Amino acid sequence: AKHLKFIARTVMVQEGNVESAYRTLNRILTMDGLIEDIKHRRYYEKPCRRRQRESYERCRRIYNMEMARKINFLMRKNRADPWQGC
Amino acid sequence: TKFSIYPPIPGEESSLRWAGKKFEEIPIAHIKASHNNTQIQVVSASNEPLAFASCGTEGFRNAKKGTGIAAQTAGIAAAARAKQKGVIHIRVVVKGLGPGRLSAMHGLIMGGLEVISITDNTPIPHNGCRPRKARKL
Amino acid sequence: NVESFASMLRHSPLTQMGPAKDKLVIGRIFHIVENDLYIDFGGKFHCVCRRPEVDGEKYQKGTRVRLRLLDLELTSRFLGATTDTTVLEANAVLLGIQES
Amino acid sequence: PRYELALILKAMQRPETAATLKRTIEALMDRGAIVRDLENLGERALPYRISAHSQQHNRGGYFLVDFYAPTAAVESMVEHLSRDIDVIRGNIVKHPLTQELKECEGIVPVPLAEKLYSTKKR
Amino acid sequence: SNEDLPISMENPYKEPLKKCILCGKHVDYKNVQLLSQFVSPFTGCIYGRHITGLCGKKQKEITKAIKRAQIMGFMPVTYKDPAYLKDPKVCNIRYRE
RNA sequence: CCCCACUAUGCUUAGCCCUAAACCUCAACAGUUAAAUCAACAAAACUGCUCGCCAGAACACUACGAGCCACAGCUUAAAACUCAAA
Ligand SMILES: CN[C@@H]1[C@H](O[C@H]2[C@H](O[C@H]3[C@H](O)[C@@H](O)[C@H](NC(=N)N)[C@@H](O)[C@@H]3NC(=N)N)O[C@@H](C)[C@]2(O)C=O)O[C@@H](CO)[C@H](O)[C@H]1O
Ligand code: FES
Ligand SMILES: [K+]
Ligand SMILES: [Mg+2]
Ligand SMILES: [Mg+2]
Ligand SMILES: [Mg+2]
Ligand SMILES: [Mg+2]
Ligand SMILES: [Mg+2]
Ligand SMILES: [Mg+2]
Ligand SMILES: [Mg+2]
Repeated sequence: AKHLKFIARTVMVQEGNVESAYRTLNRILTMDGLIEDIKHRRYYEKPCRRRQRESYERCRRIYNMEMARKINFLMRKNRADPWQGC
Repeated sequence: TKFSIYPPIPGEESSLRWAGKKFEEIPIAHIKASHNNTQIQVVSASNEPLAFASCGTEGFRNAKKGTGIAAQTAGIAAAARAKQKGVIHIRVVVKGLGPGRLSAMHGLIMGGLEVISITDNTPIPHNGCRPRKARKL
Repeated sequence: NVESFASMLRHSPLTQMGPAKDKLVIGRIFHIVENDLYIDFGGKFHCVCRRPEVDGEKYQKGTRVRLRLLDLELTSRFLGATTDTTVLEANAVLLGIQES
Repeated sequence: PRYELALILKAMQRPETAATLKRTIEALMDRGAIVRDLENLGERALPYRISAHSQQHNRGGYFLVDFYAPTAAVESMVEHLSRDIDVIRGNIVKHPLTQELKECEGIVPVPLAEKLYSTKKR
Repeated sequence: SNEDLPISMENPYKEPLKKCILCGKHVDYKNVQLLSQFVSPFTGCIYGRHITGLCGKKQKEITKAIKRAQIMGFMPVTYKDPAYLKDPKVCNIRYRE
C-alpha cells in the first residue's frame, strides 16, 4: 500500500516471451515460499496442526538430505565389475 | 547493453521506451484470478478506467467461470475495448492464484496487446485476519 | 640392536608425509577395466581414476602417474548407522604421466 | 544511560530544520540529558509512505542524537516527539556502542547425533 | 626406554575454525546497504542461514536489525531498494536459472 | 458432514472459576557404562538416596460426607449386587 508500486514481484518480458517471464515469476514465488503460504492461508491451520506439519517437513528434509548424501557417496561404485568372473 | 528482469525505476533515467513512452506511462492490466471467477480491468497510468471484463460479463455461469477458457475469453474482450482507445503495451498486475491467472494473460495477447511486465500483487498478510475454518470435504 | 616397529613408523614416508590432502604422489597402474584405471600409490587402498581423453593410449599397466591425493580412505557415517561406511578406495586426481 | 534518537524530520528548509533540532535538543536538556553529538544522515526518500499529523510524507531528513539521560527521561521524551508537527518518526534506542561484541573463534562443526536408537535388529 | 614412542600433543596440523563473512564486524540497523544483501530483491523476505552462510549469532543480528530498520523508516519491507541491487552477491541463491 | 448469514465467545479492564491426552504418559538430586545387555514394544541398561503413588475387572472422573466467590460445578473418594476374567 504505502510502498512503491512495480518494484516488488515484478518481472520484465524479453522479446515478447511472456511464458518465460511467468515461469520465472512463479519460480521466484515458490522459492521464497509465497505459493504454499497462500495455499495454507485459505483455511485456518490450527497451531497444533501447524506444529505437526513443521515437524514432518523437518524430519523429511533430514532424511532426504542424508539419503541424498549417501547416493552421491556411493555413485562412484556404480562402475563396471573389475573382478568379473570371481 | 544487456537485459535485466528488474523493472526500470522511475527516477533514474533509462533508455527503455515503448512507442515513445516510459515504463510509468504504460497502462496497467489488473487481473484478479479468483477461485470461481476472473475479473480484468485495464487502466491508464493516471488511474483512468479504460476497459473491464470478467467471466460473468462474457456469459458464463457458476462453475464455468472458474475455468481457463472463460478467463481467456475475458482477456480477449478487455483487449478489444482498450485497443480502440489506443492501447498496445500494458503492465500486468495479477492478483490471485486462480485458474484464470495465466489464461487471461494469453487472452490479452490474443487481442493485440503486448505485455512488457508481469507484476504479482497477491494479498499476503503478516498475520492479520483469521481465515475460515478448514472443511471436511 | 634390532630395529623396533616404532622406529619404522616414525621414519616412514607416509607418516612424515602428513595429511594427504593436496599431496603430490606417484602411482602405479596395476589393473585397467575399460577406461577406468586402478592405481596404487603406497597406501592401503587404490584409487580409481578415469582414462584421460588427451592421451589415453599411454596409460597401460605399469605406467607411473602423478596424483593429487584428497583422502586415503573414503568413509562417512549416515543417518542411523553404528559404524562408518567405507567404499574401500582412496580419492585422488590424476595429473598425468611421471615423465622420468 | 547512553541512548540514540533516530530522528526523521519533515522535509523543510534550513531555517526551520535547525529550529526543530534546537527545540528537540532543548527538550532533552530539560529532562536531564547530556547531549553528545548531532549527526546528519542526509535527506532521502522514505522507504514507505508515512502519515503523520494529517500529512502524507514521501521525503524526510534523518538525524541522530547521541546523548546520556536517566531512565525516566525516555518515556517523557517519547511523548514530546509525538506532539511535534515537524517530527515524522522518532525512536529512542540503547546506543549500540555500549554493547561490547564478544570475540568469536569461528564456526564449531557439529557431528551427527549418535545413540538415538538402540542397537537392536528391528 | 625408547625415544621413538609418540608424545601426547594436540593436533598441530589442525586448521583454524572457519568464520563467517561478518565475523568481527558490527551489524547496525542504519547500514541498509548491508542488510539488503540478505533479503530477496522481489519479495523482501529475509534469507536463512543455509543461503546467507552466516552463523547463528550473526544471522540473528541481521534479522533483528532488519526488523528494527523496517519499522523505523530506514529500510523497505516488500522489496529491496533498487539502489543496492548492484552490490556484491554473497547469498547462495539463483532464481532465473 | 457441503454452502450462506448472524450471535454468545475469542480482545481490553476488574474480579472469579481451577479443569486438560496439563502426555517428552518416562518424578527430584547424585553417579556409572563394566557385569548377568535386555520378556515384548517404545526413547539401551543400571546404581545410590528420598518424597509421592499403586495392588483382578467393572460399578466409579459415581454415591454419601467435608471443603471451596464454584450452585447442571471442581477437589478428595467408597460399598453392595455381578463376572472368571479384564
Ligand atoms: C476359557 N473360557 C473362555 C470364557 O468362557 C467363560 C464365559 O464367561 C462369561 C460369563 O459366563 C458371563 O456371565 C459374562 N457376562 C457378563 N455380562 N459379565 C461374560 O462376560 C463371561 N465372558 C468373559 N469373561 N469373556 O462363558 C462362561 C460359561 C465361561 O465358559 C466360563 O468358564 O470366555 C468365553 C467367551 O465369553 C470363551 O469362549 C471361553 O473360551
Ligand atoms: S563466525 Fe565469529 S561471528 Fe559468525
Ligand atoms: K504426549
Ligand atoms: Mg461479536
Ligand atoms: Mg502441553
Ligand atoms: Mg518431587
Ligand atoms: Mg480394582
Ligand atoms: Mg473431569
Ligand atoms: Mg463429583
Ligand atoms: Mg456431595
